[PDB]
Amino acid sequence: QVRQSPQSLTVWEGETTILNCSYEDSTFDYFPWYRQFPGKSPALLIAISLVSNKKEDGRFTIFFNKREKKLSLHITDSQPGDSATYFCAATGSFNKLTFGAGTRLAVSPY
Amino acid sequence: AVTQSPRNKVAVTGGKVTLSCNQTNNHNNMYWYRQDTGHGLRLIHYSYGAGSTEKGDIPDGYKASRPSQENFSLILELATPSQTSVYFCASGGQGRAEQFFGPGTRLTVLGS
Repeated sequence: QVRQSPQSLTVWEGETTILNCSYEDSTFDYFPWYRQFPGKSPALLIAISLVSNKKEDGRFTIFFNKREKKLSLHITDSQPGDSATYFCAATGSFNKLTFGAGTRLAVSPY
Repeated sequence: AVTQSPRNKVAVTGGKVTLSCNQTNNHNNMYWYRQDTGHGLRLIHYSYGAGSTEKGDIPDGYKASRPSQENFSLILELATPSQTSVYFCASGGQGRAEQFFGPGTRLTVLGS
């Protein structure tokens, strides 16, 4: 199982968006995040393996903590258009993901 | 490039109904989720190869058939307003667990 604390969020075209995730199965390695755009299908977007403890790709960054199995993806300059549902997935099986419940975010602009 | 033939499907309770998938670009194993605002993605079966079918996290209430790579159908004999969400099909085939989701198929089980 997987849990995402954030659930439903709104931010000012600016600030940092932090979506939290968590899991328990110590069998789990490698955790990718998917982002669903309103009315469209989910697509991957910044994944990490317990091997390291951080990963960046633009403003998108994942911070991972070993036991106390917490994980959290940070969107910088949270811009409108980044508003999607953002799903946290975890695994350890060579393609096949056990999905979390996702945290829908929306960035109010102006 | 995954394809979910019909985007809008409807059915009366207790009535067989199938959902088909197709995937240009051979990605050995496919899947079968259901979007339900409360719990995300949630998988219900999936196959490794052409002739295989394995239960998922939400098996039972459904049935899956992998007639041959490319196409993968999820069957619902005896519908139920309980299975009235969005069915998403997805493929993949490498480590990293990169799955490719189709566009989606909305199912509304009339009944009650």
